[PDB]
This record gives sequence, C-alpha cells and structure tokens, in this order.
Amino acid sequence: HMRHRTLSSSPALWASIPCPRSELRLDLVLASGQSFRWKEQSPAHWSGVLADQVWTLTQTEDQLYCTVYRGDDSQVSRPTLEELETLHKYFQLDVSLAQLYSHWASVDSHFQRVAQKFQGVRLLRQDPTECLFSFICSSNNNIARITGMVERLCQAFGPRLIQLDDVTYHGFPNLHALAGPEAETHLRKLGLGYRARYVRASAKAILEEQGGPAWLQQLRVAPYEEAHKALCTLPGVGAKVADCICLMALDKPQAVPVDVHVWQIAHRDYGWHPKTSQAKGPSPLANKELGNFFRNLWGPYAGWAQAVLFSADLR
Ligand SMILES: Cc1nc(C)c(-c2ccc(CC(=O)Nc3noc4c3CCCC4)cc2)[nH]1
Repeated sequence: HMRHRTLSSSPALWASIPCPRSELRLDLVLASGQSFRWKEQSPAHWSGVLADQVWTLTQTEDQLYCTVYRGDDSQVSRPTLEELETLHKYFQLDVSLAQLYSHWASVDSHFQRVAQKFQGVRLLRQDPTECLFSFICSSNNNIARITGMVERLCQAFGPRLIQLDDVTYHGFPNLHALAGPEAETHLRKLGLGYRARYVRASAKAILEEQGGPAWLQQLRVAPYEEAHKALCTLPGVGAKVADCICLMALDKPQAVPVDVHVWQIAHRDYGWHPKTSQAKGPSPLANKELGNFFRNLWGPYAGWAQAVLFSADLR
C-alpha cells in the first residue's frame, strides 16, 4: 500500500536542514551503537522511528534532507517546523561538533588521526525510556543482536505506527506494557534470555518505586552524580548502563560508559592501565578510574569523544 521514499522518487515530500558533513555523517552515527532503530532500507537513506513517527534521512555535503510518514491515513506533505525542530534537537545541532573536534586533539594525538577519517560522529539525544531498555538489552551483546531484540520488543509491546514495503514500524512501548506479569516469559520467547527479567523488573520498578516516566525527566534536570546512582538501583542497570543512559538520554555529556570496548581502546590506543587500583583487569573501581581518565583528558564532553572512537573502532 505505502512505500519507503527516496529523494529522486518524490522530492515534493522532503525538507532540508542546513548541516555540514563535518557536523553530521548519518552512516557513522545511526548504526554506531547509540540507536538501534535505524536501517539503510535504500542506499544513502536511513529509515527509522522517532517518538511515534517514522522518518527517512539522507544528505549531501551541506544539506540534511528529511521526510516524515505521519501514518493515520493523513495528508502526505513536507515536515513542519515543529517536526524539524524535533530532528534538530535529536542530533543536537546547536552544539558545534567542529569546535569539540579541535578541543579534543589538542591533547590527543590518537584522536587527531581518527578525526580525519571519521568526521561528523555526533551524539544523539534519545528518549530516556527507549534508551534505558535498549541498553539493558546491550549486556554481553553486539549491535546486530541488540537491533533484533529491540525490534521484536517493539513489535510485541509497542503501538503500530505504519507499514512501508515489508517493514511494519512500531513506536517504543510505555513502562506499563513491559511491567506486567506476562512480559518476562514473552520477552524470553522473543530471545532476550536473561535480559527479559531486567526489562520487566526495571519497568515495574520505575512505575511502582519511582513513579513512572516523569522520574526519568527528573533525572534529566538532576545532576550527573545523582542520576547515575539513581539508575543503579534499577534491576540490570550498573555503572555501564547508567552511563549510557546519562550520556545519550539525560544530557550528561561527561558520562563515560565502561564495558570492555573502552578497555580495549584505552589500553591498545592510549597505553592506559589501572595505575591506582591493584587489579590488572576490569573491576568496579578500575572502571570508575578509566571514566575519570577520559573525563580528565577530554573534559566535560568526554562521552561525545568516546562516540567518535566507538564509530571508528566498528569500521
Ligand atoms: C568490535 C566492536 N567495537 C565496538 C566499540 C563495538 C561495539 C560498539 C557498540 C556497541 C553497543 C554499545 O554498547 N554502544 C555504546 N555504549 O556506550 C557508548 C556507546 C556508543 C558511543 C557512546 C558511548 C557494542 C559493541 N564492537
């Protein structure tokens, strides 16, 4: 019935945002393990869902073209200003990535080499709910498997938005959908495994102990230190997952998630070791030290610099 759009197929439905390639490269951002809801359905065209709406995104050297599928049998048209403001805030284009890319590299000979090839890797401003349960699904996993777990989760529990070609799109579910007495067994069948317990338990915990999605908006305005400790009370959410949420959803640019991939990068590319801590390998105290090393090295936007290295280490 409906179909995925491209820029040549129907240019009347697209709207442009002025954006240099040095500020944003979609191919290095949308599938670099921040969001798991974007797929290149057509070449150079990234389709995905963003707060109960489907988008398709493409670009030139200095323009970010975008088109919206509103669904609900509505009148097909260009994106509105309010809708393009949502996209402008999603990519965080008010913040200059070029000035960050120069402030990093002043004290970082490694980033200087990496910034040449992988330019325009910016940090997305995601929904807290979507971000939280997506990174509970990330434990001991890869981008391919996580994308599957999140998609199947959204199909079962999330509301239906629109179908395009052979791809039925779903918005991310609310806390109440995941918190019920049937969700763990359902999510296990969908293939989350042990992660099914934490999805349900954290959803039930946020709703009953903390008081619903409003709590995540309190954590947004609350400081990084409090929000991190607060998230660590949740089932299946430790320092790593809390830092992912803090960085990508709660506007904490200094948050540095420490799993094993930063350990590999920090060790191989910076020659870092646990100096103060006696343990040679990963541990709560050593992971905390590694976050402080990168915060001291890069500054208050340390997590944004980490995202450039994560995108570079994948390719
Ligand atoms: C071989 C290989 N190298 C790497 C770096 C991966 C890899 C990448 C990404 C993910 C999903 C994930 O956890 N992403 C992030 N976690 O904290 C951050 C992110 C993205 C950037 C900001 C902070 C899992 C594995 N695989």
